[PDB]
Amino acid sequence: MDSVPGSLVVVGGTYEPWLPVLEKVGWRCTQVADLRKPDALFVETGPCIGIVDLSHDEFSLNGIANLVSSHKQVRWLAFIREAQLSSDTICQFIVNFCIDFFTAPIPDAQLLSTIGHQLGMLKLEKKVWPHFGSAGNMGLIGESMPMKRLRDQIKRIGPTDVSILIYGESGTGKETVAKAIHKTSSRAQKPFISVNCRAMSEKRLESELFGLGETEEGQQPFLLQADGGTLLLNDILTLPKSQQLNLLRFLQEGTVETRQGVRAVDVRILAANSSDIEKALIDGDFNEELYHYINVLRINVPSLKERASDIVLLAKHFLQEYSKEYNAQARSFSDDAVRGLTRYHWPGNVRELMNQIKRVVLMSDTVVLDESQLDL
Amino acid sequence: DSVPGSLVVVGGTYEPWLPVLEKVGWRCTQVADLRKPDALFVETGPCIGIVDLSHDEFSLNGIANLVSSHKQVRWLAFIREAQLSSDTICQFIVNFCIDFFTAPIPDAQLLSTIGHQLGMLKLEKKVWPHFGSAGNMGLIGESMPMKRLRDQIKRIGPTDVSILIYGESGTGKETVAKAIHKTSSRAQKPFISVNCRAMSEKRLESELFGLGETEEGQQPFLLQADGGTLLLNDILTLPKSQQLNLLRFLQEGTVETRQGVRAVDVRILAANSSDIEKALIDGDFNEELYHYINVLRINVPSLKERASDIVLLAKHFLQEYSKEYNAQARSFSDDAVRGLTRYHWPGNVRELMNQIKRVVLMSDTVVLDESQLDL
Ligand SMILES: Nc1nc2c(ncn2[C@@H]2O[C@H](COP(=O)(O)OP(=O)(O)OP(=O)(O)O)[C@@H](O)[C@H]2O)c(=O)[nH]1
Ligand SMILES: Nc1nc2c(ncn2[C@@H]2O[C@H](COP(=O)(O)OP(=O)(O)OP(=O)(O)O)[C@@H](O)[C@H]2O)c(=O)[nH]1
Repeated sequence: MDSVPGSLVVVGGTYEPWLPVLEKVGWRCTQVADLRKPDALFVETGPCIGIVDLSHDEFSLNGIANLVSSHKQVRWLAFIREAQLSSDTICQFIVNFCIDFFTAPIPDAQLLSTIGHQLGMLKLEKKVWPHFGSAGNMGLIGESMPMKRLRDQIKRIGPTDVSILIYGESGTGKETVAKAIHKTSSRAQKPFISVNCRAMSEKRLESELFGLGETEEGQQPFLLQADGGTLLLNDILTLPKSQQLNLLRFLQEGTVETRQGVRAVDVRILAANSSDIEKALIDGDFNEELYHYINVLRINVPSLKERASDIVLLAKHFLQEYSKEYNAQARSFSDDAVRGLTRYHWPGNVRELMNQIKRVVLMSDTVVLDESQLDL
Repeated sequence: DSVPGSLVVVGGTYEPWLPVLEKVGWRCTQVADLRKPDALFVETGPCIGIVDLSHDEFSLNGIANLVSSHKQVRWLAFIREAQLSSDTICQFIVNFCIDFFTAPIPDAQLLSTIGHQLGMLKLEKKVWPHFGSAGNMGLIGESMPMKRLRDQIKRIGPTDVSILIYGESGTGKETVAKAIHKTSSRAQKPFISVNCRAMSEKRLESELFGLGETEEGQQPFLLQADGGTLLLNDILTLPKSQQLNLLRFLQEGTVETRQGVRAVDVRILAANSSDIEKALIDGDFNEELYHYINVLRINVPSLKERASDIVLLAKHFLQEYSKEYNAQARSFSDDAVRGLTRYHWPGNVRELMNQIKRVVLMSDTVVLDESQLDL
């Protein structure tokens, strides 16, 4: 009265031999013949077992590899059937995490042994899947097309727990993106701690990996508080060599120093950056070993220049937000302002946008804001 | 013949299942740090790896990183934990992890899961018993990041699937393309590099097969690469329309010929040097297309990283170029070597040949000094 689905892709539907030994033991085994079809089929079945009939048969090895990872990266669990082809390329093709294979004969009792191992995996996949989506909560800034690509990504790079380098132009949303992945992560209910490295002397930074005072003092390093959760370093290259070390050191031992004794913690480390990373690297101004520990995954937060259509939704949102907050009169932009609001280049991007609107709202006395009330 | 399978834990007291692997004759090696196994895993290449999380002593950031820190295919992942773990970070088995160890000791099932995976490690081990052995000249140089490159190339080469070749400018992407094509079962078959940067979209049109004012007798690169392997360097340079046709071909497996459309069989490699992520978000490169070629990736390290290769590379290029241009030069002074490595080398290995080519064509000595180089 309890089981899980496991489908297979093959031309010859006469390739029964392994279907009934799964059917009569209770499997929801589905079968696809095309290469177009099983792509559609898998996006819908979610977590399942997927057998690929290489055999002596068909399908482009590229197309299969594509399919295997397309977006079916784990809710797929790879399995492959073949006509005893232990020789050429085909064997190397099981680098594509195809965990196991089917010999030509039909080992009825032995078959379930290999396939069964994955059941615990498919069951916990169905268990960790209800994270799903949630409209990304308005996408925390705006939502168009580079933003949709961003939104989609944040969802898929969130859960991993690996370090991510969040880079983009200055004042784009990098920190808000950090929070966005921290709440998508499996450590969302746990603390989040942004840190502005730029505005800290090398001695101030010291007070972050061991703290300061000779006594408890109520100090406690930033790493101690971020336990379980996620710490963020904005402008990460700004760090002094002495501190980059400690960052790396911590990234290996998973330990901080406290006045109440050295204690180990567990903090997912994210880094923000806006300056030329390569130039700092090649010159030897930023530890490369540190860079690699942090560049495990990358996310690019697009400048407003890229999401031009987003400005108007952003401006309107900021107006509605600031006006209703400051008792202000303004309720909308004149068509003049809008058609002018996109023409602006916006160096500081979303930051420069909110700040300038904050100024305009706090000053402008009309209900409709015109282009002349804006930039000047 | 071998059986490499390592596991990382401080507390070696998680024996219970170790002798059941040890006494049947398996090479179980064990690391305590998280720093040590990073070094250990980047060099050991393909193996089986058990991670003893338990309730014990590793940062989930540190572990997830390690599990993903470029050990992406070279390492078939495994994890051990106490009966009552779960709930919180089951997500760590998004990193495939193949399977995991319950607290009890299923003696026969233990070997069942591991042995089946050992057999999988055994199939790499089938074309593997060369074991390191430096490599087939490495078609440019030889240090240790390079050995790792060969290690990859060796194991991802034969797989007839597409590879995305990324590295800095002038690193070896094309020479690597050729190198993986020479590992492929289509090595004796054509190889076709394509400089996409220096081709307008209309020249690109006449290749898939496109149009052009024809009236023609042309055979597209895909038509010529039939059976063999086609390479596109600087793939990001492609206009969407071409990205489409590339994608289109990557789905249909067909080209157009002047005498009517015929289908071919071409392994597609792509080289890249620009920030691929930024290009993706902005919408400058078709994402479904990206997935067809980013099925596997290979990273060619800049000279900056492999400094010890500079001296070995420089010597080879002097050696070849001098013998070609009747030149006098035979070696570099110690002055030159310790100065030749100090350079940052943006253009890397190509920039290395060119500057040396320049010096040879100029210098009249047999020994080149540091003052004869950069100047
Ligand atoms: N909830 C929370 N907000 C913070 C924290 N630290 C800074 N902030 C706020 O985060 C805001 C930044 O949001 P934005 O106005 O969108 O600027 P931004 O584009 O995200 O800035 P960048 O990430 O550098 O590109 C600032 O007003 C900060 O005051 C923090 O620790 N917790
Ligand atoms: N030794 C050798 N070199 C070749 C051959 N065919 C082409 N080459 C050159 O060797 C170069 C490849 O090595 P590199 O000098 O590192 O150039 P590259 O790194 O591939 O250039 P990028 O891909 O843009 O980074 C090509 O640019 C070719 O100009 C060959 O048959 N033998």
